[PDB]
Amino acid sequence: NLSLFDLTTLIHPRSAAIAS
Amino acid sequence: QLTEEQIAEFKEAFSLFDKDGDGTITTKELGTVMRSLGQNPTEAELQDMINEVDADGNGTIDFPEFLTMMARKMK
Ligand SMILES: [Ca+2]
Ligand SMILES: [Ca+2]
Repeated sequence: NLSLFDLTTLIHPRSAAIAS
Repeated sequence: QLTEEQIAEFKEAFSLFDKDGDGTITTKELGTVMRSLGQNPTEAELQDMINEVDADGNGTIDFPEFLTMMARKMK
């Protein structure tokens, strides 16, 4: 149920913050 | 509005998945990352995750596909 994007936000939160 | 700083961050994230550095993320590399997070995916679940972003249908994720996905989430 987790997507590749979801896993990216877990392992690279800076990439996460940029997306949000 | 994708900046060079953002592309650098996304490339770094990509490299965290691309364990062997060959430029593609495989289901094996995805599984290694998931299990290190305490997850327990099947191969079919991993292939499902790849398929959602595998723009060219070759079964692995390259950096252009990864960047395209991150750029879409930005919009
Ligand atoms: Ca690889
Ligand atoms: Ca591909």
